[PDB]
Amino acid sequence: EKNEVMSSQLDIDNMAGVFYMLGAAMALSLITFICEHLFYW
Amino acid sequence: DMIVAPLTINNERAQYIEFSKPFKYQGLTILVKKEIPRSTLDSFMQPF
Repeated sequence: EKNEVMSSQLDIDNMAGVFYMLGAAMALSLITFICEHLFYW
Repeated sequence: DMIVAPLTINNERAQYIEFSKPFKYQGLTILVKKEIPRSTLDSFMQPF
């Protein structure tokens, strides 16, 4: 009887990787806003 | 002079008694209680 109770959203590593992707998106937003400010003028 | 009841059949008894033919076949088995209960517990919080 080799088994275990499955893992709910207790995964701090998985959610942390997703949140790191979110922060990368934030940085991309910053850089594209800077680039839009450059392309306007 | 006779024993009419749910009496089993096995050689231990069959040494000293005479048995008729069987009048209801059967076996042995196990009984255990049945339980319903769900597992709701801080439903918003358990995966949280």
